Amino acid sequence: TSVKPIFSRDMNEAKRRVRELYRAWYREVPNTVHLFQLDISVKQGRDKVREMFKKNAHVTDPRVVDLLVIKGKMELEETINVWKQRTHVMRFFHETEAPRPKDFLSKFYVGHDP
Amino acid sequence: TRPTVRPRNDVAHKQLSAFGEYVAEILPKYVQQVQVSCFSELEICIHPDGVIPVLTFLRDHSNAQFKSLADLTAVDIPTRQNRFEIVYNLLSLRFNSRIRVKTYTDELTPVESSVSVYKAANWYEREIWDMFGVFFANHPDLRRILTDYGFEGHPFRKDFPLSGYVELRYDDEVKRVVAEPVELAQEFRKFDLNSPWEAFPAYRQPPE
Amino acid sequence: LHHAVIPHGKGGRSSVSGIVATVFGATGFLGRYLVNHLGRMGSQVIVPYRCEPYDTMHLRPMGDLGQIIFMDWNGRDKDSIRRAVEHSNVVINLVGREWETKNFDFEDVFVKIPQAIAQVSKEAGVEKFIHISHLNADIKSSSKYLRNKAVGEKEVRETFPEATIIKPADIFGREDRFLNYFANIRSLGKKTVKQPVYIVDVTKGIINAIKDPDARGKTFAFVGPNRYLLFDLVQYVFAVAHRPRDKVERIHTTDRTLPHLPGLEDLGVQATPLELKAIEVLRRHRT
Amino acid sequence: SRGEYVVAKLDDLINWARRSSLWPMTFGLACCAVEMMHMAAPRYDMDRFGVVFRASPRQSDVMIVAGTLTNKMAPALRKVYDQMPEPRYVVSMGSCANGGGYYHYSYSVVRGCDRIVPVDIYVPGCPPTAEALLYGILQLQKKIKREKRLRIWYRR
Amino acid sequence: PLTLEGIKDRVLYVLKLYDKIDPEKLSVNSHFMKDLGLDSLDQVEIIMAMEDEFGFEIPDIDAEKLMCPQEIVDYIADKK
Amino acid sequence: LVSDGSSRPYRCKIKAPGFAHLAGLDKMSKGHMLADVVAIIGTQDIVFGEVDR
Amino acid sequence: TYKYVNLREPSMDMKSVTDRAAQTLLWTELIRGLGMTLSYLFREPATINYPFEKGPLSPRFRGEHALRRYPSGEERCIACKLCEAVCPAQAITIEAEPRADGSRRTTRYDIDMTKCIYCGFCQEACPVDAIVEGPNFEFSTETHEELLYNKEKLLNNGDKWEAEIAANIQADYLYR
Ligand SMILES: NC(=O)C1=CN([C@@H]2O[C@H](COP(=O)(O)OP(=O)(O)OC[C@H]3O[C@@H](n4cnc5c(N)ncnc54)[C@H](OP(=O)(O)O)[C@@H]3O)[C@@H](O)[C@H]2O)C=CC1
Ligand code: SF4
Ligand code: SF4
Ligand code: SF4
Repeated sequence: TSVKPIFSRDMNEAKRRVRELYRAWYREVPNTVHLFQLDISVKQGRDKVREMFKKNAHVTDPRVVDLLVIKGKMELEETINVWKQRTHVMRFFHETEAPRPKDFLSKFYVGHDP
Repeated sequence: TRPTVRPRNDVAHKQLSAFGEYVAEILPKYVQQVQVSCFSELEICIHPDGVIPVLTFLRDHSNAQFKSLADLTAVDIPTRQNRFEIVYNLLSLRFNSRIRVKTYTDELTPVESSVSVYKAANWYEREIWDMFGVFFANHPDLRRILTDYGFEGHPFRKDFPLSGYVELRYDDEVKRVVAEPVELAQEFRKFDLNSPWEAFPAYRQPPE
Repeated sequence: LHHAVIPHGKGGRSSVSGIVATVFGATGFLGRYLVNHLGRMGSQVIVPYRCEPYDTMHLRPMGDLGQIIFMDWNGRDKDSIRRAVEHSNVVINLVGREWETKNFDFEDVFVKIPQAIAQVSKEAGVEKFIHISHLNADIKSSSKYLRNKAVGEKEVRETFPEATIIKPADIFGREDRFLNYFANIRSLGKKTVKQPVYIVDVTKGIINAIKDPDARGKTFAFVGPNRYLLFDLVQYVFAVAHRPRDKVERIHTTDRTLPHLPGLEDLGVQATPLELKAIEVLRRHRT
Repeated sequence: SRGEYVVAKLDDLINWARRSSLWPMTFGLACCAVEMMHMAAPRYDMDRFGVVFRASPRQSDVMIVAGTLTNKMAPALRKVYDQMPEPRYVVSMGSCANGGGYYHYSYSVVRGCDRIVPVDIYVPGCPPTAEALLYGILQLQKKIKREKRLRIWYRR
Repeated sequence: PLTLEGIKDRVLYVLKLYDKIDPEKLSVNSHFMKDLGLDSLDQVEIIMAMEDEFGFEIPDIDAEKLMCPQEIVDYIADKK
Repeated sequence: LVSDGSSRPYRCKIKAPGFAHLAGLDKMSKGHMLADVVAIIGTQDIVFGEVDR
Repeated sequence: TYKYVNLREPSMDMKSVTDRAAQTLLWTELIRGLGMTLSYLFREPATINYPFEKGPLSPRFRGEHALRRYPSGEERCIACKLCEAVCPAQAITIEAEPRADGSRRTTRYDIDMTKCIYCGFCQEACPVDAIVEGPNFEFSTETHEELLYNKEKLLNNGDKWEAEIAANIQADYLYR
């Protein structure tokens, strides 16, 4: 079984590149929220960024981690330019409900969603 | 058999057969299939390591010039472990012939980014990266072109369905356009047209 | 009840939701946001207008294909109103110009309009009728506005008694009146304590109360989260906006809470503060 | 009632003044733009109706949304729609634009331009023939003939 | 005016200025990662926060090797 | 064309001359000005539908 | 075979070079262009007065989506679903039932005017020529509700005229 990985040797370089990518996203947020004339506090945006990071913490396969790093770098480039507009940046957020909780009885009233 | 059925030339078939046998003999390191169809268009099926050496051979050598570069696509075939098929298409300015360099590849391991010898392959490789996710190491710029920026999913796969997962609408709540999970107005009905009864007896695969 | 009034599946974009709402008004501010949130819910809205169809045209594509429907009404005849409320699940009453006209006073819109529509409604058999009112509209002085609204409050309370009489405080938003007058200044300085409530929590409360039964009969009042001085709020407006008689009396008149009637907490909706949405809406200053 | 008489006559004059020229902007994404340029052709005129084809968005009376609206297109389309004077009218031309059309079941495509801007005049077709589009602009003019704005303002 | 103790005091009040740390609880052997219940996410937050505070860029491997308040102070005392 | 033994094509793809002509725009317009760039967009025939594939 | 261009030189003879200098300093072929454009000015322009003169067409235009019916007879459609099987945007919607008589018929025959690309495949696919692409192209509809045809709208639209449709088919039932 021969598999050629992207960048990784163990998850140490994975941790290193993802913490540098998070540093880049931290210094990416205030410039963009000032540039696009947005309407959201910096605390909420940074907490949703780190929540999106903490969503996919369950991955140990290093090639998948490399491909996540490359995707995040792509969208950090495309938001550090002015290539993406106000619509996509708000589309990362969810301010328009979408109210659906995970209760059993709530899904039993508005039914057929098991 | 002669009226309204297109006749062929066995001469071009013999020429392409001898030429493909020649190329298969003189680059043994990566040749796996050299197949010739009925209407004489050559196909060469290649391991994903000899991309740069085989294309540097096939651009030159004064026996197969083939300067003209065309399509690149990686036809999404499941029931395989190497799913995607990178299809180079080459046309000879000097000899008027078409060869299809089909190299095989999997989901995550890169083939070696043919833009080094083919200046037409740049946006082709960027398109394949955007629509599939076939990574291209040693490439100048990989971006998303022919998709939306905030959209992801690599949609020309078979795992991506017909309708997108997201769907835009304007709303006056936040005074802008937002994306929502898809709410179709109709079904996109699915006609089970795959009729039985074996319309081609020659292409029967051996069953188990 | 018949089918195609029961809810169906998820929400949004012609998913058949519960209520069929006849709305009076909806060309103004709060009714437009209310039609917006019912279109997000996916509810059929029957709205009559009286004006040019261009206004209902630029608020037309809020719904999905053919969900909301447009017709005509007038402030004189019961026939057109009754034809508009022939078949309705719920009905809401929102109307009122904040200055007297040639043909209408503060009297007889707030008085005469809920009389005829409540007459044809109670003869029609509608349910969950929601009537808006301004907060602290009394029999007391200083406003033909507030006293005619108090007369209309007594009318809607007396005839058809199980109406949700609802009242917010003076709401602010994208097309506010009093924050616009704060922008359209010059000046004068007085004192009044005041709580502002943002518009989307109000209309979320209205749609939740109209879609949630057993919460009927009780009048409701919406509360601003800050409740401080008007002049400090004017200083806040000029600070965030970078630059240094009926409406001004009706904002200096009265702003209090009432411990009698229940508000936000019996509905379960988060309150958005003044500061966040005010920073969101205070655009259009110098650069 | 000469007050009402002056109101009706002045409303007729101002609305005829509106519907007289009506210079549009040609937004024109796909091949419906080619058919609009073919009703710009010397056979089917636009000079006769005071209709001047003009790329200026700042002075656009009506706007002919034609072509195929996409998700990448839509915020830029409504930004074009915003910097526009408030007396404005919309002609949705093309099966693609007035309800999704041949690309209705797809991704990246808004299901018709109803979900972005309001639509006064739908004109279907693929392409809507230049003759038929010119008929649609005539029925737009008759909609302008029935608007009663000054009547509503006087008896308001 | 650039000693070890002034740098430690300014590191001390910016550790006070960070929000999620509860309480500060400074020590030369603190190890705020596991003894105080913090994440490596919060580790790289604090590291590039010090970078945002008072100077040099602090690259990735040296950002990994700290994990500790006084070791940060000594690494700055090495680098500055 | 890529065809399964079928009445449905498995994968079609289109080589577009508009896409191929738009591909070299930097090297065609490295040394000119913006009206000349509009003339460059003109002098290679464009439809912007076929460039999409 | 090839016939290429731009292979010459500016002639070094005195007459040709002073003619190029005369065009340079005397603005000649610009005025020649003015003369050609004034020659098109003095033509009569080819316009049509639109509401009175309608532009010419063919007997095989594809317009209205009308229906036909039998001579003093019932509805021509059988609901054999060929048009919905071929409809390349699936705008046809057929739900069929038989009536109390016994001949098979419909319940719901809907054309979406939004999705209709106007191919002609439902005309060519109809075995009894029930649906016919109509002659007139004036829809111009102010509301999006009104652009979704019902079967009764199609029957009224096929009973507002057949004589046009019958004349076009009776002229050109021999090509197709
Ligand atoms: N801070 C605030 O503004 C608060 C307001 N309210 C109440 O909320 C309601 C809505 O407020 P708002 O949107 O700002 O004001 P609007 O004037 O815009 O809303 C009233 C609506 O009814 C219509 N209407 C009013 N009078 C007549 C009439 N005589 N004949 C026909 N139609 C009439 C209006 O115009 P059109 O005819 O063109 O449709 C509009 O559609 C009002 O009743 C107000 O008292 C309550 C609490 C706080
Ligand atoms: S409706 Fe037809 S002509 Fe118009 S943009 Fe769509 S495909 Fe082109
Ligand atoms: S093909 Fe003709 S007969 Fe058959 S269902 Fe369609 S319209 Fe009716
Ligand atoms: S012409 Fe219209 S109804 Fe007929 S097959 Fe084509 S899209 Fe369907």
